Amino acid sequence: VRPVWFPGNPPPAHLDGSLAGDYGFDPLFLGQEPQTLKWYVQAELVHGRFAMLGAAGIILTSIGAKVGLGFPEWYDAGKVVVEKNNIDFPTLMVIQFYLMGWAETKRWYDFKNPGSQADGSFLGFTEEFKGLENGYPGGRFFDPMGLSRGDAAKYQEYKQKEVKNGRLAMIACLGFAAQYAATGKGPLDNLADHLADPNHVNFATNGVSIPIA
Amino acid sequence: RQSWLPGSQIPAHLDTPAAQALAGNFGFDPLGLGKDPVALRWYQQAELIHCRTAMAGVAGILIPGLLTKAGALNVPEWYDAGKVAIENSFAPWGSLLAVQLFLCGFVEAKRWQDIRKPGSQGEPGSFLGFEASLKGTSELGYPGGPFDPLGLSKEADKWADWKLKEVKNGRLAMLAFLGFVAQKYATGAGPVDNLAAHLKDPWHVNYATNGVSLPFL
Amino acid sequence: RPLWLPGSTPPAHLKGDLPGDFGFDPLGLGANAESLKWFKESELVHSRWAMAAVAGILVQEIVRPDVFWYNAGKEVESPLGPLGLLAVEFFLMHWVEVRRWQDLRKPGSVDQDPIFSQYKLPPHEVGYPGGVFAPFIPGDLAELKVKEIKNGRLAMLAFVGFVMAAQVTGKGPIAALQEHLADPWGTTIFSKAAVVPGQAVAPPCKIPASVSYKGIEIPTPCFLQGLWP
Amino acid sequence: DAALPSWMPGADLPGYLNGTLPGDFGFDPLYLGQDPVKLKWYAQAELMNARFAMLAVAGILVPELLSNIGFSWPGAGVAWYDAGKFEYFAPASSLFGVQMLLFAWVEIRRYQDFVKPGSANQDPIFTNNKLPDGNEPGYPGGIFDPFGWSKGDIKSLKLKEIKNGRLAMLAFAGFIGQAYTTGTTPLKNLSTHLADPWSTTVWQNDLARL
Repeated sequence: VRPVWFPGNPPPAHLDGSLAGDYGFDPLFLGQEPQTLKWYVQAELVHGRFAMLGAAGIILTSIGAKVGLGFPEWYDAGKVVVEKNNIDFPTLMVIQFYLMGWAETKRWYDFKNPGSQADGSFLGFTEEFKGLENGYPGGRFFDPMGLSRGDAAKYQEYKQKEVKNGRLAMIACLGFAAQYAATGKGPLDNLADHLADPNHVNFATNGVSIPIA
Repeated sequence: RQSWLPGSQIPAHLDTPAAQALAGNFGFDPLGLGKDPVALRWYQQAELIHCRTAMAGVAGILIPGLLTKAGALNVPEWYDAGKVAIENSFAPWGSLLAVQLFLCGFVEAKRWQDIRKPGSQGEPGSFLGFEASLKGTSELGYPGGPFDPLGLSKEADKWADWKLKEVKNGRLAMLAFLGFVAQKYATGAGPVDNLAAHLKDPWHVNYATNGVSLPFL
Repeated sequence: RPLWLPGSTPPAHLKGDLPGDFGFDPLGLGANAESLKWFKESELVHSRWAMAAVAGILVQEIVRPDVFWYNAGKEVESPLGPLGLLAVEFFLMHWVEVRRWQDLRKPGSVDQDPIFSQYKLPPHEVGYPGGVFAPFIPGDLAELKVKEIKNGRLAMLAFVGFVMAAQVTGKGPIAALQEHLADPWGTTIFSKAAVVPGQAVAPPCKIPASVSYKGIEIPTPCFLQGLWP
Repeated sequence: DAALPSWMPGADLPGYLNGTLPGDFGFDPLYLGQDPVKLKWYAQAELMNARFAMLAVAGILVPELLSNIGFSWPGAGVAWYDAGKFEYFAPASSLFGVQMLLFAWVEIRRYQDFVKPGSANQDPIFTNNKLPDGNEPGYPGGIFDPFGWSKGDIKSLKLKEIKNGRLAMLAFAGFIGQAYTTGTTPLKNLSTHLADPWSTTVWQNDLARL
């Protein structure tokens, strides 16, 4: 009925199309168990959201780098910020780990006991941490626009858009890493080199991707 | 139910009515050291003694150290006060420690006997008439008589809250002394000096910059 | 019924009740009742603020053609210090915004005058105070409300255009209008820049990166200059 | 949750403040007065701190105001914070001991009357001298009110007392803050701000020293 990752192949039993972006792609059966699939769903959503933020930041910084704005590349921004501003790298790492630890720990214990964070033990906030579904934490803090509490069809469509954009951003980040390790320049520099000559500037002519070329 | 981890499975032994009667019950026992009720009672006594001892020690370290920063006092550092106090003293540290061990052993033995049998210290004809006052209240570790001269434990409405201010504060004091030791082996200065140095530049003076608390960085 | 797209089906959450309802909500940000109630006040405040700002910029340039509006906060000297002016503005704006916010969350609760117990605002809606705030109302209430929301939307887009034209050309609204009327085929944004797969040219930002205001070097950058076409 | 004046019109104030206490405006975002016994103690603490701060602000402002005019006396040019290192007829330690004993006596009497109202309304030396039977903690009356001013509108007078006390407490905190930042007497800061209020502000003064 619904389209799958491999046309003609029947979708697995653990993938019935209830989740967003369900194409029945699981040849290794890594998510056959329900709890394991739940954990992997939250992991994929977090991965896609982080990948989306990273892809947007990398694209914007490379845009500012191509134009005469002085923006450093994404593979040198850390050194530029730490050396330009008197910022201690271990101190920043510890602060980031503290904030991420608090947020991810609350999220983890909410995954173990759904709705437990809504008891009011954190400054009295209750409905802001009640949670809607697995990997979809609705509330006035995470969703102040209230898009998750109205027009169910639009919400499901946005869920499909979010999972697809997340997978695309993950592939984009992997492409950024491979492009930097193979060509040595930024993603927009590679795009300009390819647009200048697409027949001779690609992965088949970089001299690194195909060793027999 | 207040908990040390919202959503974590609270242990069954910490959910009993007797365990919840203790002050500062937050369901924190990942190692299960309080499963045995006798062990839980003994550890509750140990926690109370540690809380009071840590509070007195941290107070004796922090207040004279804060007065030394100002012109109120000239008390040396806590890690150097022993040598300075024993220099111009009337007895060596060995004789003083011997008298200390004797005097502390007597009262700790009496406290141990009362822990083994509550109210047993009130044996008639055993402490020159003072044995009657040596019997504590119904709760172990909360005696009356010579202790608590102001009698602030007679009002029950605040009693349950009073104990909450004794354990929690004590727990904080227990960590405070720990910091006092760690900082001593990390910066080489006193606690008040470490606090001032951190307040001078918090973004570059902490445990992630001394090179001792983070050797991989 | 007027709509933003003739012959189009308006969204289910828009039934043409609120003023200026033209069935335009592709993202569905107004589907929730509470969100729509808050956004209505936000849109009204934005409308009035933008109308006042556009009128101020126009009168400022017409009366004073030598003072740039973008530089209005820089080349204006007053005996009242900038810190004192900021403190006065912060306190007065904080007071009025607190009263408005309290009326939003709790209607009919701050309509009373604290100094004098005899003055009190009459019952009204949220976002439309009335009473002392509306001494003269010439015309129909609903008609004037629709006119207000339409003029506010136009003023909001006008202020955005003012900012962008002042950042791209460095001229005021009247100056930009005259320059555009002089050479319309070569002074539009399409004539100033174009993007192709082999080249990406954008007009330069006429606003300096830093402004020395009493030796502080206030940064004044062009809004998303890297994304400029 | 009533018609009494509030610190935020329309806000949902806590229900334990029913207006019985003087100066009740339902201001407790931290809910420190939830416990009835704690609130009963905090009322007396607020009243004592209020009257003490009132005496403090009066004793800080009156001598500096009198020194700026033709009135003269021994300690006039000395600041409020510099009065400790002044040459008196006795050392500060002796005065400290005397006031500690006197304050201990009166504070123990007040505490005894606080834990049990009317239990300390009798003069220990002269049995005939006494306070009226109707009394509440924090409001002694009797010889403490020789002019009978409390016989009138006691509610409005109590409201005036608590409001003036809160204002004086804030003023004393401001005195401490101004002394620690500006390092000058309060009336001097007042005159400095009165000469040109646009450039003499806390933001400007703190930004100049940054």
